Amino acid sequence: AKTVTKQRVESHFDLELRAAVMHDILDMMPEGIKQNKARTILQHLSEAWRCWKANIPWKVPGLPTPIENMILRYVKAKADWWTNTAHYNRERIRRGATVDKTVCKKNLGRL
Amino acid sequence: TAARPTFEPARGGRGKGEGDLSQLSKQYSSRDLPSHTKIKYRQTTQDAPEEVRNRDFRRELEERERAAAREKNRDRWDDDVVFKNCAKGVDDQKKDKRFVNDTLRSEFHKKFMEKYIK
Amino acid sequence: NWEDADFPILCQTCLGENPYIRMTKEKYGKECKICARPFTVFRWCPGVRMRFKKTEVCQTCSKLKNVCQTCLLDLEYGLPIQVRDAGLSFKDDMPKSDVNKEYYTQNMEREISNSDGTRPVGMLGKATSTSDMLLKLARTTPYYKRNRPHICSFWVKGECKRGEECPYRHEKPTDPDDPLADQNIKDRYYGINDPVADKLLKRASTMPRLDPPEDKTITTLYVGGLGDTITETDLRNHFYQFGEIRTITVVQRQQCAFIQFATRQAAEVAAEKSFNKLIVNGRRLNVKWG
RNA sequence: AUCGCUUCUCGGCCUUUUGGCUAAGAUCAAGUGUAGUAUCUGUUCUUUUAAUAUCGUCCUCUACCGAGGACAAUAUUAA
RNA sequence: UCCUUGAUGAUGUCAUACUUAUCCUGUCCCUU
RNA sequence: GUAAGAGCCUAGCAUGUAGAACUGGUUACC
RNA sequence: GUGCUCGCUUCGGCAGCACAUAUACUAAAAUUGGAACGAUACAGAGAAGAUUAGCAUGGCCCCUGCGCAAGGAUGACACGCAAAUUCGUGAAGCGUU
Ligand SMILES: [Mg+2]
Ligand SMILES: [Mg+2]
Ligand SMILES: [Mg+2]
Ligand SMILES: [Zn+2]
Ligand SMILES: [Zn+2]
Ligand SMILES: [Zn+2]
Repeated sequence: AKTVTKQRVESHFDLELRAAVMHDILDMMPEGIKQNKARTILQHLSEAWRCWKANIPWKVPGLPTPIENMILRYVKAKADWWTNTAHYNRERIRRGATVDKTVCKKNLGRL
Repeated sequence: TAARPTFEPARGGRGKGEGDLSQLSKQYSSRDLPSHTKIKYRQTTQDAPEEVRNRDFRRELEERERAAAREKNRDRWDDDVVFKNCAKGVDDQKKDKRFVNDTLRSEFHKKFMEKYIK
Repeated sequence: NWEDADFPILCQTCLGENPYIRMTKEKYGKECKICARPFTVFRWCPGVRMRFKKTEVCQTCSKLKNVCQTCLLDLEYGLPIQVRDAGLSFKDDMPKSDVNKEYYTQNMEREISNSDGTRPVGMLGKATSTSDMLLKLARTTPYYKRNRPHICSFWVKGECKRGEECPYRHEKPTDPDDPLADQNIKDRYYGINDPVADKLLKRASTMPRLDPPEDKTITTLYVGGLGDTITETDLRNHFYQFGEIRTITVVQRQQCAFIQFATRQAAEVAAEKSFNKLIVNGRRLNVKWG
């Protein structure tokens, strides 16, 4: 049972975020839904995250408000994780602590 | 294709300790050596369940609540210059008391972006 | 999985003629010859001039097929697996290809461990219906000639430097120009083309059996070997089982008894049940048609 | 009007369809010359000398066999 | 009843034209 | 333009097994 | 085998008693199968033009490593004529009760 060490961290976070969204949309759909359409909502969530990072205002013209609110909720959660990781690595790069070179490039790109 | 999501996890019950100890292997990690082989228990002064059982928690909780509220209560030449005093009554305008649930409009983030970009 | 069981599943002509047996238990000694998952090896000496036999297959591979773990013959009748499956049905269908074999093994072992641990798991309901021809060629006395040391392969080349101290036999090996000498382990286990089973079923084909009426509807029974120490009022009681019994002609000068029943079916039956089997008044009662 | 077959139009199913993540993961550029491969077009086989290399007999060694030496022409190419 | 076996040469090869796991580049012209 | 089969294509490491089956039958009435 | 026997009774034999009490995966084998790179031809490395860092995910895929480290081409594979329950309109032509 492999450990999430240092190079699995973002892939494990984005692995678990998808699972939480899957459980929420399986609980959120009412009783007579065809139980398809999970992949499309996951793509809407990935596109909403890209539009958050690009500072593009994200609005789908027809979309149910529980799905739209849930996507906004999880996009705010990934925003918080992204931003707090950026603050932490910037304080580390400022003090001179042991940092990777890739985390310096990633941190510049986030800042 | 190659790049694909999951849509189902890997199930447990088929490796190293799951049903027959994976048929009794002779392989063991360095994290699986004996370590902390003695459970520490709560002593009589700490919070042992003999002492927790007879205690009335509501009276002590109300007393500590009262003491905390009481502590918080007892704690609390060139006159010709073209611009006059611009800050008259600005008594520091307590932004540092506010806490905002927004990582872009927080006070810590505004201090961050003020510090780290010139 | 492993196996890890106590006291193997043995017959009596492999376990020796001594009531006092020493055996050793090795915990995960060998692998199964069929299952290839390792088991507990039990090893004993049968007698005095015997071979030190040991168990060859798991407890599970003997639970599935009701055999002894070293000779792979039946526990109850003592015949090969192909003969007993010939005198019964064959609905086990254990897979022989690899991954299917281990998958079926895992699942049937789960079914065993989800039970008491005493019965043949699938062979029980078909083991209720028994007493076919296999009871009429089952070996009565133990065949202690299996428990016998191998031919000394230094003596075959005439170089046995141990001589009289060699525990291996100085006698003839069997001619390989013989169907009886191929004998795979798995062929003997799965009931496929076992030549011992071929000879036993051939012996079986020859054997006496109840036969059909010469002409239609005839329920006439020609009974030979009556004897004059019996009475015809008991026959009826031992016969009524079948149905209302038709004609009952009696002749004590030839000691032959003719019988008649309502249906020919019942007469065939009485042959079947009756032929080469029935004895009453401690005296064999022989039957024929016409 | 009803039942059946055949044109013709249209509605609903058509997530049966975009199968992750990171610093939009990153970057953003060419010409000439040779060599190799493939395709197309045109036309060929079978029935003396120079250079290089190396079975018989004899001799010696060691246990009929093996090794070493010498000797007797042979093969290729061109007119 | 066309005949009716124990099997050591056959189709090629060469030349020209069009696109690389090689080959060499860090590189420029032209008029008022 | 190097481990990726596939196959080949030749190998090599485990095994010291289990097992040998042969026996037979009578006939009679108006 | 050894010792003791107020054993016959000689130093020969025999008798009695005592102690001593079950090795061996039984082969110097016969067999039986699956297997060593690696050579032989072929074969050529993911991300919607090209050149490319990678991190994962899943399990009848493994290799190196003591590794719950990290590598193995992002280790390989994954590339799918991606069809799962259950239908109706309108006129138009033809035959029919
Ligand atoms: Mg890796
Ligand atoms: Mg790469
Ligand atoms: Mg991988
Ligand atoms: Zn077994
Ligand atoms: Zn047995
Ligand atoms: Zn011998």
